[PDB]
Amino acid sequence: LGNTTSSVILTNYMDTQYYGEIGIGTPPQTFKVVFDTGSSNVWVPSSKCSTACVYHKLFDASDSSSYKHNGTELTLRYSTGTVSGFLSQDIITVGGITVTQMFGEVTEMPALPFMLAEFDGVVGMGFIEQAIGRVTPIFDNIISQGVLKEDVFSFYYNRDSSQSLGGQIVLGGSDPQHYEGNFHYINLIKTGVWQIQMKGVSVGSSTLLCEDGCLALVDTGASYISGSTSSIEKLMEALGAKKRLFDYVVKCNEGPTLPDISFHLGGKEYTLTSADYVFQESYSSKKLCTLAIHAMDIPPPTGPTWALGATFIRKFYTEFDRRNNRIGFALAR
Ligand SMILES: C[C@@H](O)CN1CC2=C(C1)c1ccccc1Nc1ccccc12
Ligand SMILES: *[C@@H]1O[C@H](CO)[C@@H](O)[C@H](O)[C@H]1NC(C)=O
Repeated sequence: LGNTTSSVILTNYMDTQYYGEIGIGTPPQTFKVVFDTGSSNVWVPSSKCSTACVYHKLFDASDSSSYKHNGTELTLRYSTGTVSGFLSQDIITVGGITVTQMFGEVTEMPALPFMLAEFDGVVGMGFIEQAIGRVTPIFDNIISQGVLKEDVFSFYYNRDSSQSLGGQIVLGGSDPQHYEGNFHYINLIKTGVWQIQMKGVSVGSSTLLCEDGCLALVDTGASYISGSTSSIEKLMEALGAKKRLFDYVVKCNEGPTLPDISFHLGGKEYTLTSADYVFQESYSSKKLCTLAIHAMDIPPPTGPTWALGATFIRKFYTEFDRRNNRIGFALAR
């Protein structure tokens, strides 16, 4: 019956990491995961893990009655780091939906960057076209069940605060308690990737970048808004922000006066004020404040592209429509 509309509560770790809980096996073994529209594979650390594994929950296949062996070796390369392991199959529970899934048991999890990760693994919300080993993604297997009210999933990311809700993922629809107004939809360029066409990025009331059009990957697993090194250099010059490591900074006192950043997607302009992209941790003229925007040279086929991560998602509640191959945005509350 197509009437299921399940949700997973997320935890906000310092506006950079948003993770929820999944259960693997019989009885269920729980894991903190990132739900990533940028990738299409499910992976958690394995009990068979020989640097970062000490700090994370490990999947023990020998404690699962529903486990089915596979063992195909697998390497999952990310913009942040790389993991390796082998494939396994078991039952996975995501907010009351149970699915037989092929996932990766990770045996190579480096302390850089995974020691910094508050989550154990990743649940890829991408398409099979981007899946490593051509492994069927979890959302495709939920679709096949015919339980969902709609072949959609939504993301709400809150601003860090207090016993408030860090975020929420809705499988089968959207939560109108978390958005204002109505959704505006933009069709995907092509199926296989959660990427839409962008028609310009403007600083203030004038179009500075992406004048001849560019790409925007709507990435739930990205912490920040990102662009090509060249684009981010031009943007940061316009903002009067200076480079300090892989971070861009402004003097904390100058933060509240930085201009609005606008992304032209579909029919409209999606605007971020300085309060949306500056980590305003002080207001002193002596201290330096971090911007939630950075350079990221995404390699082909996906890149060169901009990526609208948690910085964007916090402002705009996002709906990912698999039935219509489109992305919807509405102002978040
Ligand atoms: C939660 C989401 O909004 C942002 N996340 C995604 C993510 C982050 C931060 C990260 C944090 C600390 C260390 C490493 C990583 N790298 C990594 C690798 C693979 C897949 C996802 C990640
Ligand atoms: C693992 O799963 C893949 C799925 O394509 C299958 O082709 C392969 O034969 C399986 N391997 C084992 C050892 O079960």
